[PDB]
Amino acid sequence: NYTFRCLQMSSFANRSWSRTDSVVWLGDLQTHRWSNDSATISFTKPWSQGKLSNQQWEKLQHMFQVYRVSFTRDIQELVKMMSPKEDYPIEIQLSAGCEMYASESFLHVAFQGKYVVRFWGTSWQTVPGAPSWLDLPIKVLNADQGTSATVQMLLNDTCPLFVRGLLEAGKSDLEKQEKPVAWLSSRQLVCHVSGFYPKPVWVMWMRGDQEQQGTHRGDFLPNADETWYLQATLDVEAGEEAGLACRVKHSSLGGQDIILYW
Amino acid sequence: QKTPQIQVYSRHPPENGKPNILNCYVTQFHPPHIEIQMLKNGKKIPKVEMSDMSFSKDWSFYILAHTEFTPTETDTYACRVKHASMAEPKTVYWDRDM
Ligand SMILES: CCCCCCCC/C=C\CCCCCCCC(=O)OC[C@H](CO[C@H]1O[C@H](CO)[C@H](O)[C@H](O)[C@H]1O)OC(=O)CCCCCCCCCCCCCCC
Ligand SMILES: *[C@@H]1O[C@H](CO)[C@@H](O[C@@H]2O[C@H](CO)[C@@H](O)[C@H](O)[C@H]2NC(C)=O)[C@H](O)[C@H]1NC(C)=O
Ligand SMILES: *[C@@H]1O[C@H](CO)[C@@H](O)[C@H](O)[C@H]1NC(C)=O
Ligand SMILES: *[C@@H]1O[C@H](CO)[C@@H](O)[C@H](O)[C@H]1NC(C)=O
Repeated sequence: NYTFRCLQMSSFANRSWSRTDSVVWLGDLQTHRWSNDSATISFTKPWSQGKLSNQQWEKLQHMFQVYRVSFTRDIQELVKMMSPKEDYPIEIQLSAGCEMYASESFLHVAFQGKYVVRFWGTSWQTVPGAPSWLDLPIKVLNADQGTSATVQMLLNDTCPLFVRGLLEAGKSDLEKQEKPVAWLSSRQLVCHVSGFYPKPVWVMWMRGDQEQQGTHRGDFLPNADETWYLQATLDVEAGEEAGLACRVKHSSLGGQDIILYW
Repeated sequence: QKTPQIQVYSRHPPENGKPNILNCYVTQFHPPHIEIQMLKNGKKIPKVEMSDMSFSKDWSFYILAHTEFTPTETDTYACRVKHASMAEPKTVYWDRDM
């Protein structure tokens, strides 16, 4: 169930200083970046154009290029109209895309780090709890029929279509298996598991065949080579270390679990 | 404003004298402007590679810094972070196991 997420981060510092930077993710793999410094959307994979033609890619980029400009002008005009009520600095975040199963699309907008607005059905709406000054700019935005028709097209049609092209074209990278390497250290005993892909994994402290229940699994931390890192810790009496092992199961291993004895 | 969390860990099992990669993963901060340095014996490592800034489901930012490093019996490594949420730079040292 691959979630395709397009993430825009726009910071407005004052009058005439701002920037917008975007990244695009298909599941946990980055497929695009779009720097404020760049006129064009960058590929971060050989397959980042999916099944789109050079021409179709070009149009979709030009629309995003007009959008990035329109967005910036619009937000700056809105602050101007609001003054002094809404003041710089302003942080806007957009998270837009689709999740495949059939599919469902989303476009969520946060302001000052808080979710305020979504596109849903045929219109923009503020979300419950959002500041009331947003109601009138959303109403105005809603009167732009062309934009609503474009956004509906992108969310309902384009996204799922582009992503089925990515899944096909990215298949080799998406379905890649990388093997984890484990090591132990430490009282609290730490089992470090690095370099695995995909994300699902099982790491447990054992005494023979018995899973040690106090095993605290940590957060998944990414490595820079599109693999994962995880630790699992166990608090043990400084009389118990003997006989304990760390066991790792992972799809890449083929039933040959890593077992590391303390 | 949200305060950055910092985790420092290595790509491969650290073994003294063998080249490795040190990661500094900084998460849970807002706003997105931030300065991240990686330190060898408290001195700034110049070659530091950053991922693109991105953000999570709860909207808080994250970013990954990494650098080549060779652990030894005599070198400390750290990640130092400057962010509007904190009055002073926040430094976390590689605990030498991670
Ligand atoms: C798919 C491939 C991956 C590559 C993706 C990389 C980058 C993706 C980044 C973001 C995705 C965004 C999706 C939206 C797409 C829009 C489509 C489009 O073309 O519209 C063009 C339009 C072009 O709009 C322009 O031309 C129009 C002609 O039809 C009108 O004349 C408009 O007035 C004019 O602005 O862009 C806009 O409507 C401006 C954007 C404003 C929408 C943002 C709403 C945010 C809510 C604000 C709440 C924050 C608090 C306020 C602070 C004070
Ligand atoms: C895109 O999909 C959405 C469904 O998510 C459509 O929104 C519905 O449109 C009909 C007719 O306008 C309404 O009666 C429904 O109430 C809408 N659903 C919701 C949840 O608001 C939208 O029409 C689609 N647009 C296009 C162009 O295909
Ligand atoms: C506007 O923003 C940028 C970055 O915050 C800054 O360089 C510039 O000096 C600002 N203008 C001011 C502070 O008057
Ligand atoms: C972002 O790019 C726009 C468009 O070229 C430019 O006007 C603006 O100065 C940029 N912001 C920064 C901080 O570079």
